[PDB]
Amino acid sequence: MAWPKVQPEVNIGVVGHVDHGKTTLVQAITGIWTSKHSEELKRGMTIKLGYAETNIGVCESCKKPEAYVTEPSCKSCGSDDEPKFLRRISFIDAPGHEVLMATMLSGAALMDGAILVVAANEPFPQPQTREHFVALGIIGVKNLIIVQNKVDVVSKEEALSQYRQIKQFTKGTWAENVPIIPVSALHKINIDSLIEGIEEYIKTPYRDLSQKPVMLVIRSFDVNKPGTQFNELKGGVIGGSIIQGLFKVDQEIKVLPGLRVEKQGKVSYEPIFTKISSIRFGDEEFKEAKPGGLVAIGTYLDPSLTKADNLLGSIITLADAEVPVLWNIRIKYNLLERVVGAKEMLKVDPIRAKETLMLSVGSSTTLGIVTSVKKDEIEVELRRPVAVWSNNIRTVISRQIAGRWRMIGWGLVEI
Amino acid sequence: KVKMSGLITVRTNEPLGVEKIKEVISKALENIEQDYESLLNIKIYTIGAPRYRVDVVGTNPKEASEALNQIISNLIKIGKEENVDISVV
RNA sequence: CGCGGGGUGGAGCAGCCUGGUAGCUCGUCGGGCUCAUAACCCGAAGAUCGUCGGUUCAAAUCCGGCCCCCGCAACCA
Ligand SMILES: Nc1nc2c(ncn2[C@@H]2O[C@H](COP(=O)(O)OP(=O)(O)NP(=O)(O)O)[C@@H](O)[C@H]2O)c(=O)[nH]1
Ligand code: MET
Repeated sequence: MAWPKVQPEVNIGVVGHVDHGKTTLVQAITGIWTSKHSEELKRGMTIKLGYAETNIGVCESCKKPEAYVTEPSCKSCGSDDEPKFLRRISFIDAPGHEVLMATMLSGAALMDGAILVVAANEPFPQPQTREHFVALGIIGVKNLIIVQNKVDVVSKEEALSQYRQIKQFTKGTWAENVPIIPVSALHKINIDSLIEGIEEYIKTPYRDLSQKPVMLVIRSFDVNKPGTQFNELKGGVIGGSIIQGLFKVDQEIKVLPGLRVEKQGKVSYEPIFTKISSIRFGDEEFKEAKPGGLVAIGTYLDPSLTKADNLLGSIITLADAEVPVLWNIRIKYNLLERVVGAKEMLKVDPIRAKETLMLSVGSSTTLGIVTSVKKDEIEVELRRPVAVWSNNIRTVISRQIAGRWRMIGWGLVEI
Repeated sequence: KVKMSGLITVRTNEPLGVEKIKEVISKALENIEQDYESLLNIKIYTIGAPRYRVDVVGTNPKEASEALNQIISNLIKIGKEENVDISVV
């Protein structure tokens, strides 16, 4: 007899390179046939974090290795006595593409220890695949459990095939053992193999909330320009999506950074500070700021300043060392074994005197001057004003060839 | 029934100014519409720049300019009070 | 009255408040180095701002009607 109920926290999502079998995974076990069927929802835009409560259950008679499921009991091993439940959990997810990759991080909000679905049909290098590894890999989810999806029928060598290169990839580096699971989400054939591979979870213990994080803002439209009438001004609320932990209703006390406002030779970008009136959750709003797609946080704006994508790369940090031009930059780097540009595999030059590289902190990419060669550390000056919070950080670093750009590796600044 | 040129450049200094406009909406702006009779609406709309073409629409043609001018004068008076510079070039 | 970047020499552009000089980072023939040059020495080159009417002392810059692209844009084989 089992009916205890204990510790149903820590939800888990699935992301990857575009159409890697994510949506079908978050919907993988839901309904039967009548109504409540297929996948996703009526709106394909990023939205609706949780799938809420997910049935995860098993039987007694039928054996453990090959058996776990949502739909009541099992008609495969027969029906005699009531089945046993596992736990109460949601299923989250986030989109990504050339444009939408960022959502990954924020989509990891309700997603702790996401389950990872790699490809089978598509080959390993893809822009947002390695982008997925070198970006997401630092987010703190080692609970990623690799699941090869997207394979229907071929000469059956395909399975172990998708196992090979992955066997070469991880485990010889950061991110210790990650389970790799063969499945077809396509045809609903072979799902039990995805649960029998996924049941494991990562080691590190963590807490609930009350810390010092920073959310980043996201997409929203710039509401009707004054052309009708000066009316239709609620301020033009615009809003973002959270990544790390939180507290309460309070969101924006400070808009960091802010407008150039010109001023002679050296121009500083000056921030604007306000308390929160709005915070849109959806068709109707919320008290706190919910991640996903279009959200609208109270910002009082005549339809000018909002800069509908005139100034891209929405940037948000907290506090500052307080001076509109503050430049001292000491970075201990790492980079990579070899350099990674466009498709090319040939090496690119090491450290030379006064070379220029992209020092990009957050959603800004700022001109930076690698200058002093410290050996494996460097000093890199910036132009446009920006504020880092702590030594912990990941600097995105690129290379200059004829108006073009190539990302060459990583480093971290130490304050 | 004549549309007008009506394009000026306004500026307001304070950060609360964004809301202060609604404060003095609750206080200042009233009755200017009914200063005359038989109009449609009142509007302030950008030239795609910090310049705004405004609008006052009615059947009586000439008064347009008159009224138009008055609306400008508002910010002017507001300027003589609230530090609001309606000045274009 | 919910559509968003745009197109100011063949890659990115704060051009449309400052009504009529025009490139930061591209590609090329002619000289190139009594040491190899993707680091550059000589920016030679050629001006329809994509249709348009109007306004016009002229149009790179406007209201509208025509638009071919990317659209929900950062750790981009
Ligand atoms: N290239 C490719 N697409 C496939 C394959 N099997 C299914 N699809 C497509 O996957 C689509 C569903 O995409 P979607 O589920 O939104 O993507 P996803 O797989 O969840 N990942 P994400 O949404 O995050 O990109 C369907 O239109 C279906 O045709 C396959 O083997 N190869
Ligand atoms: C593509 O060029 C690729 N080598 C970049 C990441 S390594 C999989």
